[PDB]
Amino acid sequence: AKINELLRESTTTNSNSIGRPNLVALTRATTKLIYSDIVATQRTNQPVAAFYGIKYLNPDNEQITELTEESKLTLNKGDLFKYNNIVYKVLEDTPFATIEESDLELALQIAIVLLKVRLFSDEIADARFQINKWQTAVKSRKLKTGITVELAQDLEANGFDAPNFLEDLLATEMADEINKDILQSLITVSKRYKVTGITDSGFIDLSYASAPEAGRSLYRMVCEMVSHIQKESTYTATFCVASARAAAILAASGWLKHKPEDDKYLSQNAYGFLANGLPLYCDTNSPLDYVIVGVVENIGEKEIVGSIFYAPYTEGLDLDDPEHVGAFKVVVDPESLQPSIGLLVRYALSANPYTVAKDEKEARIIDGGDMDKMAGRSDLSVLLGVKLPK
Repeated sequence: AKINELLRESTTTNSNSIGRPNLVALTRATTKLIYSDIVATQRTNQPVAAFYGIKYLNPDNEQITELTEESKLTLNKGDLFKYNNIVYKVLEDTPFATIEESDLELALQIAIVLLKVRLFSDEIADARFQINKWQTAVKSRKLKTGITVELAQDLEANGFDAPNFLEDLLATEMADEINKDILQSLITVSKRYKVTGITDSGFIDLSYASAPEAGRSLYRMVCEMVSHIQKESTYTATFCVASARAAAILAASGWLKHKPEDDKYLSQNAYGFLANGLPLYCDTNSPLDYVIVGVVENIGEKEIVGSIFYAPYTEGLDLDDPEHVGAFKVVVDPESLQPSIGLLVRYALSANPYTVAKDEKEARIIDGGDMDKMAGRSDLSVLLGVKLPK
């Protein structure tokens, strides 16, 4: 029976000796429901997972002149200067003169067009990035289903109307647990928004002073966060996460559309595609009414750019059927007069230690899964708190 083959396949370690169809199937069932996309996944086959992530920061502090409002007035022909990490060269004496624009950046942008200044890259270069490698213990979550094997057995027989419901039920329970761990870690790890007084005297309120509109105010907020992202790290947000209220209807008024076009590329795990384009995942179960904007990017086949790293455990490719089986397993619950069902769920789930640990020697004192320490600084994700009506 399904339940049985699942127990006996789950008992064997190293999934390369014998094929395990029920488990592969159940793994495929589970992985379809996990919000992988919003985390930097790195499979692991060790009791301790090895993570790798890249990140940078504005250094330097010829001493290239940083551009300021009163700095631009002294620049002469041949002077070097930099703005937003990019260094320019002056082609004419005292530029920005004929430029009436009062906004610094804007002025500099039309300064580029008028050939007044020019970008500069004219011989060894510093590190523009920094690969970090750390380790966290892969956790072993044990979930009591309450389902006796007895039921799970007659459930097959008494289930002509819903063939592999057992599979769906389980896949659903493991996925939910991990999706919970993820959403939870992102809310705890992600940074806040710093717009004039911690988002103008408390993290933006859009209720009392707001009509039941199409929720434009919210969407605008999201765009600014996407900019603020590449503005502090050139990578380009890839995802969004919101509340069930803040998204299921609020932004769902012209700015969120459940699937733009028939299979136009979007995981059915994503609530809807945003007017902006980046996919949005609905939290539904978190008591916040908040929105988070992050990026999960990769170099090659490895996803090294993320707020949260996910390392499901693996016992190796089924080798009978190409599939990493190990992260999910079914066991028996020994705490019951009637044998129940237990789901073994193994995976690491860390943050980048180096989001706080300055030196490499400090990294072996603080842990990435130390959700207490990582709380606050991530940069690759930003959370916005929201207050809505009823």
